[PDB]
Amino acid sequence: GISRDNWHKRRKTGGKRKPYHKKRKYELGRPAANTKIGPRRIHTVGVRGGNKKYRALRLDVGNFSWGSECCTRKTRIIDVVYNASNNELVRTKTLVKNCIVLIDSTPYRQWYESHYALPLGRKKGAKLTPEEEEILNKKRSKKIQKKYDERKKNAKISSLLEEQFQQGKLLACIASRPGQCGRADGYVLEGKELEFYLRKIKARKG
Amino acid sequence: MKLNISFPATGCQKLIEVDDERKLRTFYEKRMATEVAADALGEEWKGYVVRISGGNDKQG
Amino acid sequence: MARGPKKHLKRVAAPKHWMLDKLTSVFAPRPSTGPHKLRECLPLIIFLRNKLKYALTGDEVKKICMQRFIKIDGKVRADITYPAGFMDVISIDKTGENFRLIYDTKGRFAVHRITPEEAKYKLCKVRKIFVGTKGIPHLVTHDARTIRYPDPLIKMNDTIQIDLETGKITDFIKFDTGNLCMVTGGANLGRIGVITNRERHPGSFDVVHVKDANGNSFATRLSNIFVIGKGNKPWISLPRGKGIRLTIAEERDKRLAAKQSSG
RNA sequence: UCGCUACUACCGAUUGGAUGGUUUAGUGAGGCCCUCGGAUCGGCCCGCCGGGGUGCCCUGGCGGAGCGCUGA
RNA sequence: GACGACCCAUUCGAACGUCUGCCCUAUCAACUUUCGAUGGUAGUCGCCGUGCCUACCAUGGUGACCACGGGUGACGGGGAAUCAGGGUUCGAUUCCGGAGAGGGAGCCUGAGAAACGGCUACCACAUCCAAGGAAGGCAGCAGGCGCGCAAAUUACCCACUC
RNA sequence: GAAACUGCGAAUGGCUCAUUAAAUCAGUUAUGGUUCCUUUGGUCGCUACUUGGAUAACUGUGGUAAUUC
Ligand SMILES: [Mg+2]
Ligand SMILES: [Mg+2]
Ligand SMILES: [Mg+2]
Ligand SMILES: [Mg+2]
Ligand SMILES: [Mg+2]
Ligand SMILES: [Mg+2]
Ligand SMILES: [Mg+2]
Ligand SMILES: [Mg+2]
Ligand SMILES: [Mg+2]
Ligand SMILES: [Mg+2]
Ligand SMILES: [Mg+2]
Ligand SMILES: [Mg+2]
Ligand SMILES: [Mg+2]
Ligand SMILES: [Mg+2]
Ligand SMILES: [Mg+2]
Ligand SMILES: [Mg+2]
Ligand SMILES: [Mg+2]
Ligand SMILES: [Mg+2]
Ligand SMILES: [Mg+2]
Ligand SMILES: [Mg+2]
Ligand SMILES: [Mg+2]
Ligand SMILES: [Mg+2]
Ligand SMILES: [Mg+2]
Ligand SMILES: [Mg+2]
Ligand SMILES: [Mg+2]
Ligand SMILES: [Mg+2]
Ligand SMILES: [Mg+2]
Ligand SMILES: [Mg+2]
Ligand SMILES: [Mg+2]
Ligand SMILES: [Mg+2]
Ligand SMILES: [Mg+2]
Ligand SMILES: [Mg+2]
Ligand SMILES: [Mg+2]
Ligand SMILES: [Mg+2]
Ligand SMILES: [Mg+2]
Ligand SMILES: [Mg+2]
Ligand SMILES: [Mg+2]
Ligand SMILES: [Mg+2]
Ligand SMILES: [Mg+2]
Ligand SMILES: [Mg+2]
Ligand SMILES: [Mg+2]
Repeated sequence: GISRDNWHKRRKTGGKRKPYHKKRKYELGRPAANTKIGPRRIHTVGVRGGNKKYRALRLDVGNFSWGSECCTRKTRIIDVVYNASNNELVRTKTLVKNCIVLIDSTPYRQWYESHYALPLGRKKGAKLTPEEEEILNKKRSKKIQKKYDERKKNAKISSLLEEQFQQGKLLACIASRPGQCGRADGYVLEGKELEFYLRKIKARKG
Repeated sequence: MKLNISFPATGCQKLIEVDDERKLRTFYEKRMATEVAADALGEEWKGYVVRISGGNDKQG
Repeated sequence: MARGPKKHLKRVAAPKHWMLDKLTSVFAPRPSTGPHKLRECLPLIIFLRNKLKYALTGDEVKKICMQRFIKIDGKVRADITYPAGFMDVISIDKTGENFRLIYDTKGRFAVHRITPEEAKYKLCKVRKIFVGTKGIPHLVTHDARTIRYPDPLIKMNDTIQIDLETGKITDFIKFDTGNLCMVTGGANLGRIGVITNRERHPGSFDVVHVKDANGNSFATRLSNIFVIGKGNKPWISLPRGKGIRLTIAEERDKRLAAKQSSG
């Protein structure tokens, strides 16, 4: 079937080479996965030596990380925004390594408000009266100075990141190959990477 | 065509030959694993329910 | 043609230090996978039926081994193509005799009966020192043995004497200039001497010099040195000749002048 | 030079033939992958009986309903 | 004791790479390139490195020191015949390596196969049929037809080597 | 102890030289860029006095000109 052999190529001089043998099995095919977004399905391929290998199709949940905070959570993947290799991989919402994805951003908000005792980007406060000010402004006399005042000074999320938390989504990069592992892990963009990718996105579409 | 009747209660089988197509009209155009009333195959068969389980073509 | 691993060995392609004929047949024992490499081992059938003449065919050595008589390094081996190798100990207690496979002088194994008190330990060369989970130091010796928790001052190319019954490294000799050694590969396969030098070529094949007990010098690669003593004092018992390699002229003079024909 | 016999190679209408090797364009068996498909086969949940307990429950069996969920 | 088993090391390998080494031919002097040619970035796939393949860029790469094309009654080597010194010719063939099972192609199982003493199709042959259907691969050992100037028994045995 | 289920082997060996001209192959090195049944050595603790249904062989009825159907 499909083959990865070197012997169908021209040699460096531009000359043809003639084959000496039929196609082997250590030179195999196995067409692409083309992971979409949706309810999970994962098939399993038997490869050289045994060693099953998981090929994902329609993943919808990932394990992403925030490196400044060292805080990693399970999250939902919403959409793909950028793709350095092709552009038809954003029209079809296929999810490959080094893609740029939107995630749900909620568990990071939960951990942040719980760890710092301080809010994210919030517009108005009425929902904070029955609940959430319960977490953020917890009724305790011990700790609530000594601990959380050492949590403060450090709780200075940058302009772009705190602007992200308002619309309820983030920008993340996949750092794992879902076609080989069946997992869509990665890390949320920050700093100059975030600026570069935001400018690229703004420049491409529209 | 012939039939191979099997009673899974007492463990007894018997082959039967039936030529007149009228008796056979009960089974025509009916896939395997469907139960029918075999009381059309005779008068000893009155309150009988049979399940088709397979067979062989001409040429086997 | 060759879609998998092979399992036959032709008599003409077998190692030469087995000292086989060329008229018995097309085939050779083909030692089974073990702790010693294929070209550097000595199967059980060849050691028993060819060097010891205890057996006369392959059936006889099979039915000698199938009676739990032969012990290699303490344990009872039932296979007749087991790859016994350097510094091993054979034990046949039905007759009360123990041997030790060591190259004599001419690049082949000898028959080297030893005392039963000496057939308890064996010397092993260290090839690898790595750390496992939870920071446990491991060893790897020249015969695939793995030792956990060695004292953290034994390194590569050092020799360790181990008890055959329990593992449990007992003592060790250090690779240094001045230590007795036997060469276990190449052209000087069998000669014994002191180190006196170690040339170093970063990236490939650091060579080592040797000078035996008669002022003769010869070099080898570091991959073939085997420290067997502190210096001028072996830890295992040396065979007859003691790796001296007297030349063909001296060979002829000693074979003629002694008139070694019979008793 | 012309003439006789014999042998060899050449040009050539025949728009020759045989065997092939590439090859535009069109079709395309069969396997593999993906998205569907759903012939059939079971389990779960409710009465009567047999076995155990407190009119009901548990294994099982029977006829069945809802065939509702459900797995291959 | 037997068996089984995740992982690491060892053994037996397998695969992909480095440097150097080749018969005749110019009545073969320029070749290669969206039908990847040479390189760059991101990926797909693969046991893994890699234009292996895709997207976007750059315009490169080889050659008179013989590239590129053609021929070989060319499998390579260890080796064989001849030989003052140098050389010339041979190596289908018992050891090592490669390739194939009528010709191509595609797969299952498996640690390991693109396996043919396995399977599925097309082409070429060819067998039985109750004409609906079924079955095939001796470049294994014997044997047979054909081809030729040209090459053996349809024998006995696992006693030896494995 | 027949048969049958199960485990393993059938990728070795044997044969031939059609293809193949930096291809194979030979000496030399590299996997710090990979996989490896088996062998040898290390590793084995974060209704339980033992669970479920269901197929062979075997018994019995058959189909086809014909098969290791
Ligand atoms: Mg070929
Ligand atoms: Mg494995
Ligand atoms: Mg072979
Ligand atoms: Mg063997
Ligand atoms: Mg004439
Ligand atoms: Mg054509
Ligand atoms: Mg097509
Ligand atoms: Mg198709
Ligand atoms: Mg690239
Ligand atoms: Mg890459
Ligand atoms: Mg150019
Ligand atoms: Mg050329
Ligand atoms: Mg050519
Ligand atoms: Mg040829
Ligand atoms: Mg030649
Ligand atoms: Mg000469
Ligand atoms: Mg040859
Ligand atoms: Mg030929
Ligand atoms: Mg021959
Ligand atoms: Mg090779
Ligand atoms: Mg083949
Ligand atoms: Mg043929
Ligand atoms: Mg297996
Ligand atoms: Mg094939
Ligand atoms: Mg074969
Ligand atoms: Mg067959
Ligand atoms: Mg055959
Ligand atoms: Mg023949
Ligand atoms: Mg003739
Ligand atoms: Mg002749
Ligand atoms: Mg003849
Ligand atoms: Mg035999
Ligand atoms: Mg028995
Ligand atoms: Mg086995
Ligand atoms: Mg197998
Ligand atoms: Mg022959
Ligand atoms: Mg050529
Ligand atoms: Mg080369
Ligand atoms: Mg080589
Ligand atoms: Mg080489
Ligand atoms: Mg083990």
